[PDB]
Amino acid sequence: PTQKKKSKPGKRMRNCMKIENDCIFPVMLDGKVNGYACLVGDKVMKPAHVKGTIDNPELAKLTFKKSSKYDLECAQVPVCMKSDASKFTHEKPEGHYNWHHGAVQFSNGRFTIPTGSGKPGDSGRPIFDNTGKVVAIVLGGANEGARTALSVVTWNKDMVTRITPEESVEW
Amino acid sequence: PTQKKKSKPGKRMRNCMKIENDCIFPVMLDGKVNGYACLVGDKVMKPAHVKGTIDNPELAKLTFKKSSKYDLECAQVPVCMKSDASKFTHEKPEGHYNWHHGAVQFSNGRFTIPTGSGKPGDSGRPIFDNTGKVVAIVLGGANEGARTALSVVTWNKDMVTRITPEESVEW
Amino acid sequence: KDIVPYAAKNDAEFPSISTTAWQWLATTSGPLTILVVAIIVVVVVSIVVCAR
Amino acid sequence: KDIVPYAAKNDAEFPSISTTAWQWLATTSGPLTILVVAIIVVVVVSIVVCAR
Amino acid sequence: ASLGLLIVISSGFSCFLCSVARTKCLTPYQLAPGAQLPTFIALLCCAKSARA
Repeated sequence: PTQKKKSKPGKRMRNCMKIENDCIFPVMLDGKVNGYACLVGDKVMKPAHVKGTIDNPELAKLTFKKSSKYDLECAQVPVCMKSDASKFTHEKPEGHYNWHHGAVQFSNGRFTIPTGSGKPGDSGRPIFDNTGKVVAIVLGGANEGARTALSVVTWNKDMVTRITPEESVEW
Repeated sequence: PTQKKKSKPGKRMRNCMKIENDCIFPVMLDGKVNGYACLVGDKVMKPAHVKGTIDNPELAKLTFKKSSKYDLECAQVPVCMKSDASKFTHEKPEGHYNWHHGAVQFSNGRFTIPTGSGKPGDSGRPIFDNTGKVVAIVLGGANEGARTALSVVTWNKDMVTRITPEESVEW
Repeated sequence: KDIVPYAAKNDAEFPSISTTAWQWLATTSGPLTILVVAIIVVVVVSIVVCAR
Repeated sequence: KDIVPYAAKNDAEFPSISTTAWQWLATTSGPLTILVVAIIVVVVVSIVVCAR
Repeated sequence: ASLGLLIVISSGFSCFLCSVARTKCLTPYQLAPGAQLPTFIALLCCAKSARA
């Protein structure tokens, strides 16, 4: 059958655009990428591996009030920092299969991607969606089966402050 | 050219391009538009951008009982005024796009528009769903970094008055 | 002097400590009681605003 | 050490059982209030992780 | 002895309180977000007073 309405481009002449655009920033300490920063949610949550690794020095000094028990921030940053980061989250899309890896399955309480990188300073990168909402922040993962199980801190409409699989490496 | 539901006869006598209202009146002060009046609902919610500009001296004095700590007025106006009065709002639609301009998406508990609005003289126009239900009246705004967080007074299903990220200033 | 007889020592309210004295005094109580309620009604509306 | 008579028996508190001895003893509630706050917070974290 | 005891109640209360404020943020966030609800505010008032 056909489409009997449109509210957007009915057709295309080539592909030269990308469906979602990253907004991430790598973050340096001794000139090395030891995480990725973004400044997301309503109240701002990122630090777990960018506690040490500076976003901007002023910003580092400014933010901290934390639950260092599980490493979750409950302090927030300016609007200035916030616009330049990935889009904010308040709900969980689970229909998303694009960020940086080819498919994101949520089943059996675990996020998986197919067998990927798990090399130093890949930690703290957000898992961004097709409307760029951040569903999870990578703490690490461990490869098994043909998939990579991920360890995450979450905050959407449903939330667990640090949760880990049976087997894990510190990425 | 059959569509799902025809909403034009194939002619420019009905259009899908509306973006303005006919319940607006600008209210002058020093020869400058420092707001707009419309006398919204039957228990009239307006002065917060048109408290210092007013509409005419007589309607204001008569009407005005307020909760000046959030600057919302409560009080009925007569039959004359009510006949041309905007829509009564007591419910909240989710997701909006028109007000005057081409976005007022309501997600993450924020309305945002692109940078190049929040200008006064264009402030006081209601945020409409294409039925003239007003969830908030736009008072001013603040630039986030690439988007503009907006200054509002709301009253729909719930109050939660002056939803802002952490501090925006009326302009 | 009340004019009903009343006599109680060691403090006397001027008509001493009596039912009638206690009853008349009960006025003072009124603003204080309502005052606890008044605060609460003010507060709950504020919680909504703050919440976002 | 004012002086005000008190009993000279039974428990050892060193002016013995006294309104003053009891009033000094009433620190005992302080350690209990700070303990109730610790119990609640320790059990409540464990409960959150489980809750969601 | 009694004078030293009072100081212990203040030292223990204050230090614990601080830890309590970080759990007060955590629990309703994790529970069921918690990002726009009035629920956060009741717990939050305590937490603001603790941290500052």
